[PDB]
Amino acid sequence: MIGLVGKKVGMTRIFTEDGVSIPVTVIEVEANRVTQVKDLANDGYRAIQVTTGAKKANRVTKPEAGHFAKAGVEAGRGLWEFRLAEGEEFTVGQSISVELFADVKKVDVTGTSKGKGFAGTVKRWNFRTQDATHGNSLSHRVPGSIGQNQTPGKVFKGKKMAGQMGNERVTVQSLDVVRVDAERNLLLVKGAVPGATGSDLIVKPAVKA
Amino acid sequence: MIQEQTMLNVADNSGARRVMCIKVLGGSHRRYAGVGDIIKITIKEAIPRGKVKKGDVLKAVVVRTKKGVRRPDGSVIRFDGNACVLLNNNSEQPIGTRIFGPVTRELRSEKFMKIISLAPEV
Amino acid sequence: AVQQNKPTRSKRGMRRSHDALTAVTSLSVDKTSGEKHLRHHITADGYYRGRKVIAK
Amino acid sequence: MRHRKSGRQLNRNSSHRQAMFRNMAGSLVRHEIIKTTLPKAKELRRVVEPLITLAKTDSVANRRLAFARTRDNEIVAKLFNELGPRFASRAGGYTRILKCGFRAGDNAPMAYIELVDRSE
Amino acid sequence: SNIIKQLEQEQMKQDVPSFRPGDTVEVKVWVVEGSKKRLQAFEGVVIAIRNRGLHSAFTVRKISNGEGVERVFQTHSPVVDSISVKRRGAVRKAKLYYLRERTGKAARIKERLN
RNA sequence: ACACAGGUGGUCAGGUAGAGAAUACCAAGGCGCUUGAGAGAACUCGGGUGAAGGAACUAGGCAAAAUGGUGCCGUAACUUC
RNA sequence: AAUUCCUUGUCGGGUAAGUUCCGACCUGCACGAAUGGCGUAAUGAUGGCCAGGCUGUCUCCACCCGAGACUCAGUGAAAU
RNA sequence: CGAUGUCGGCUCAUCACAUCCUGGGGCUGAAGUAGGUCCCAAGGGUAUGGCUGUUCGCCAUUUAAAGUGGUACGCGAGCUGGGUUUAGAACGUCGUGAGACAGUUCGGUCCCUAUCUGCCGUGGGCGCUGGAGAACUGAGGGGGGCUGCUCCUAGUACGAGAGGACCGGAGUGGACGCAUCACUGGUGUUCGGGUUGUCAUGCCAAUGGCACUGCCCGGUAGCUAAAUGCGGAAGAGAUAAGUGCUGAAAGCAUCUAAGCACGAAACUUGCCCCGAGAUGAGUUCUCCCUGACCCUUUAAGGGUCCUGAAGGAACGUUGAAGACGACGACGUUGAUAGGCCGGGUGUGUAAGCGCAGCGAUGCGUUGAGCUAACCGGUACUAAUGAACCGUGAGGCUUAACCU
Repeated sequence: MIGLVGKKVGMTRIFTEDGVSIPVTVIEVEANRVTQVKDLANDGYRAIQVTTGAKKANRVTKPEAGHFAKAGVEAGRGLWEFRLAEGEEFTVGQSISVELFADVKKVDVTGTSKGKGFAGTVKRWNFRTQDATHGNSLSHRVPGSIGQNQTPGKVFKGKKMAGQMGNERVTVQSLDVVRVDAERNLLLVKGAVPGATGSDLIVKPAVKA
Repeated sequence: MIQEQTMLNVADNSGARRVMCIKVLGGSHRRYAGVGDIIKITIKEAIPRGKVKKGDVLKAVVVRTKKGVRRPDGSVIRFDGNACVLLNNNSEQPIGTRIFGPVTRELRSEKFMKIISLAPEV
Repeated sequence: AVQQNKPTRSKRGMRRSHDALTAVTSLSVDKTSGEKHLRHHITADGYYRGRKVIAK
Repeated sequence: MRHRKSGRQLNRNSSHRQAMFRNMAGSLVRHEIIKTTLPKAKELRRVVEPLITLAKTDSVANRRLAFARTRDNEIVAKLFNELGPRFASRAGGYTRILKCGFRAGDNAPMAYIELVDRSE
Repeated sequence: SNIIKQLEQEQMKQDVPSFRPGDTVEVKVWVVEGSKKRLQAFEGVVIAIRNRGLHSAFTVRKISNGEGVERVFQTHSPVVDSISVKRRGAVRKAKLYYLRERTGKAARIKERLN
C-alpha cells in the first residue's frame, strides 16, 4: 500500500544485547500531505500524490504551485506519486504518517548516494597502486593497460575509467523498520542508507522476502 | 596481521617457543587469519625435547593476536602478542599436554572438541 | 604524422561559439552620482546606493 | 572538492598568512578602510575582529593581552581605548565589504573593506 | 534533527560512576554464553575514559608481565552489568599510552593518596 | 645566443650556541629571487604522521628505514702479533 | 669454479620448495705449478649466500601540507 | 631493412567450448556413500609460495576447482627491463694473429609538449511546431546470475558390517560487488599543552618571531579502511539434451507423426537503476501570453503604431554542490552566511595575585586559561526596491457535433 518520503538526517547505533554496535539509519519522516487522489486522469489507472511538505512563501514558482493550490498556495517540496490498488481513497487535509508500516515487514529505499566530486580510481573502482620503487617513471597511480594492441583500435564501451561520483540516487533493498513512530517522525531502519545527512529518501515495501 | 612470514609464539610444551606462519587455510584466495581460524606453520627451532622437528610444517589454530577480536562481544579485545596451538599431524587436536595463556571458544566445529570445551576460557 | 591534415577554419569558429565574451547586462544607475555600475560594486565616482563611501 | 572542511586557503603558508594580515590589520587601524583583493578582504577580518572583540567588555588592567602583536607606537595606543568604545555598543558586525571591479587588467578582483564606525 | 540529540541522552544509565585513567574500577559483564546467565569481572587499569555522553569510550588494560590483555567496555554498553570502583591512580595524561607498552616495575603507579 | 637555479684567482673574518668558514638565530651591510591573480580537482614534484605483520618485494632487501652524538667501560675469530 | 656440454651432478650442512650458498666426492669437453699453483694479515661507496636489526618495498596504502595542475588576465614557440 | 621495440613479469582485457568447478540426463565390470565415463550446456567461479630472466617445467602448501585455448602465442605515446643484443673488463678455448663463441663472470643507456575516432565523466546550442515546469507510460539499455562448513531430513532409506542419501529451507565463513562514518583504528600545518637553541621588547618576567607543523604529547571537525553493514530473492514464460503418456506410419511395437505435459545453474522475464533526440520527440497534469492598422498572387511577405509573461540564467549570501560548468537552500514580504552570544567535543589548572623553597620549581585563589568545522540564539554585517533577453492565443487538411 503506497510509500512515504523523508530525509536521512544521520547515522546512529542500535545498542543491542548482542554487544555489537550495529548501524541504524535514522530517517526522519514528517507526515506526507496526500494532497490529491486521482480518478482515471492518465493511462486508465488510480494513483495518489503523497506530497513531502511545503515551500517558503517568498520562494514559490507558478507552474509548481498549481499542483497543490487546492490544499495551499505553497507548493509541496516533493511531487511524488504512488499506485492505488490496496484501497479506495478520497482527498482530505489529513497527512499520512509512519503508522502505515506498523504491521509491515521488509522495505526498500531510494537515496542520494555519495557525492565525492572527481572520485578518481582507488575510491571509484577500487583500483590498486603500481610499484613505487626501482625508480618510478611517473607511474604510481596509473591503471596499467586500458585495452589491447591495435586490433580493437578503441576502448570498450563500459570500461572502468576515472569519473565523478554524485548527482545519483541508488536504491537499497535489504532494509526493515525498527521504530515506526508517528509521534517522533522516526522510522529507523536496519543498516546504512546511501547519501549524506541531507539526502532525501523514498521508502516502500520490498518484494524480496 | 597473522599472514605470511609472521613470527609467532607456540602455545605448546616441551619443544621450542618460536614458530613462523607461511599461509592461511580453508576457503579460496585467502589472505589474513582471524582468531578461531587455521594456518599452516613452520617449526623454526624445534628442540630435541619436543614431538616435532625443525623445518617441518604443521597445522595450527589462531588463539591470540595483538589486535585480537571485535565481532563476538562486539567490543575490541586485544592481546600482548600473537600465539597459536599446534595440532597433531595425523590425529589433529593439540600435540602437547599443556596449552599456555588464554584461548578462543568462538569456533564451533567438532574437530576442535578438546579445545572448545575448556572451562578456564568461560 | 604529428597532424595528418591541418584543421578546417570551421573548427576554430566552433570553439569561439562556446567562448562568449563576458560583457555583463543590466547596468545599475546610482542614487546620487552621474555614474552607472554593477549592482554590488562601488561606482567610479566613489558612491554606492547613492552613499558617498570614498573621496575623489 | 573538500567542501565539508570549511575555510578559505588563500596562498602560501599559515606563517605568511599570519604576518601579512597582521601587517595589513596594522594598516587597517591607520586608515579604517583598505582596498585590496576580494579574497584578502574576507581573510583580513580574522585578525581585526578578535582585536575588536578583545575590547568588547570593559575590565581593568591585563593590557598584556595580545601585546606581542600590533605594538607599533602609531596604532597600539588605539587598542582597547578606541577599539572598545567605537564598537562595544553594537554587539558585533564590525566591518562591511564592497567590491570595486578589477585592478589594472591585471584582472585581480578588488574590494574595499571598512569598519562600520569611521572617524576623521 | 533534534531526534538524534534526544536519543543520545534519553538512553543514559543512572548507576554509573565518573572515573579517570590510572584508576581500577572492577567492571562486570554478562558474557552472554549459555542459558544459565553468567557474570564475569575484568581486573586491570583504566587507560582511556570519556567523554561522548552515552557514547563515551572506556578501555581497560591488565598490564601483567610478561603478557596480558586490553579490552574496550564503553560506559553504557548493554552487556555491562556494573562498574564497581576499586583503586585510584596518580597520572596526568588523558590517554595512558606511555604505560601501554609497560608490564614490569616501570608500570607501578601511585594510588592517588595524600 | 638571453637580463638564464651555471662558471668565478685574490682581500676581510662581529655577537649567542658550536670544535668549526658545519648549523641554528641575529649585527654592520644588503636584498625581497622583475609575469601575476584566483581556485583549493585528482594526478604529479617535494614534505609530515601512521594500525596489524615484515622482504612475504625485486633478476638485485633496489629505494626507503633503523643506527648515529661524545665521555667512559667493554670487545671475538683470524693474524705476518 | 670468474673454467664442466648432456646435467637443475651427488651426499653432508641448509630452505616450506632451493639450477642459490658452503663443505665434501673426482663423477673438471684440453685448471695445473713466474701471466705461476694455492692459501692468506690488511683494504673494499665490491659479485654469490645466511643471520640479526629496520622499514610505505609489500600486504594496502589513509589522512595532513606546500608548489605545479585547474580557471582567469597579459606575453607568446616547435615537430607537423 | 628512408625500422612496424622483445621474452617473461606487473597491471588490465576480450572471445571459443574440445567444461577445470557449477546444473540437467543415460550407462558403469555403480549395493549404500562415492569416484571415474558419456549426452546437453559458457550466464557465475577458475591458485598461492619456491627455483628460473623464463613461457613451459620442477619442487612446497593447499582448494569447490587449481580448465584446454584464440587475440601480432592481447596489453612498453601503460609500467618493467633480468635474459637477451653494443658501449669496459674477465674465465675457458681455436688460430702465428686481428678476432670469435644460441660457451661462461661482473659493470652498465627505456626519448617523445596525443592529431581524429574513442572511452569515462561534464556543459552549451537547436528541435519537439505559441513559450516554460513536472510526472506517467516503457519503445530501450545498464547492474546481476559462484562456493566450503554446520543443522534439520536421520544415523532414516541402503548395507553382516565398515560406512551412510534424495528434497532444499536455515545458520556460518570464503571469494566478489554495493553502500556507510553511528561504531573502532589512523590522520588532524584552521585546537590546547610541554620544550631545545637564539632573536625581539634596554634587563628579568611574560609573550611572540625563526630553526622540518623547529622538537614533543594529546585532539575536534573532515576523511577513510587497518573500521562498519548489506547482497545476487519468491513466482511466471519459453527451451535444447532428456524423462513419459496417448498413438500411427508398421492390425504388433514405439517418446513423435497428429496431440500433450514435464525438463538446467543457461535463455525470456521478475527485481534495481537510467530511459521520449522513442524526431517513432507519446500521454497527462500544472503555469504563462487575449493587440491592432494599411497594401497584395500568400501554409508568404511588405510598411507602421503600441508593448514586455511563465520559467531558467543574471545578480550574491552560500550548502552535506564542485576541475570549470552544472545542482541546491536563501535573498529585507530576509535564520542564506559571518560578527556577537551560548552549548558540544578537544586541551589541561595559565598570566596578573598570594604562599612554600637558597633556587630550579611547586601549591593555592583557579575544574583555570583557550578554541576550529559539531548545532542553537541574536538582523550587529551582506545578499535593496531592479533590469536586459524571453511577448501579444500561435499554420494546413480530414472526420464529428454546433454554425
